[PDB]
Amino acid sequence: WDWVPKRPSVCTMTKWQEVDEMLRSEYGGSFRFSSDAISTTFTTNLTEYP
Amino acid sequence: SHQLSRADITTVSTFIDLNITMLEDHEFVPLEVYTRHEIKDSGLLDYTEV
Repeated sequence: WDWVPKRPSVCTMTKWQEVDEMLRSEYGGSFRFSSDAISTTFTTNLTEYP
Repeated sequence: SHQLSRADITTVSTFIDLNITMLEDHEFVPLEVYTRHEIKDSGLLDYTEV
């Protein structure tokens, strides 16, 4: 097989959705990311994920 | 003295403004984190295919 470097060839996450309009709001010490396009709301900690 | 158009007199509002808007018709698209296909492909081997 043709060898490729591991770091740029694998991807333990997969691009699942591309949201044009993802509103982000802060409430209750958490971030709500709401997309009307896919009708989906996610909740995250206020801190960025390294 | 003379006749006057209504708009010529400032009007004070005796009505309480209750603004009620309907909820937007919202369409829920088929959204799946993993399709039955992705899930079938997630298997490292398929006995059927093999």
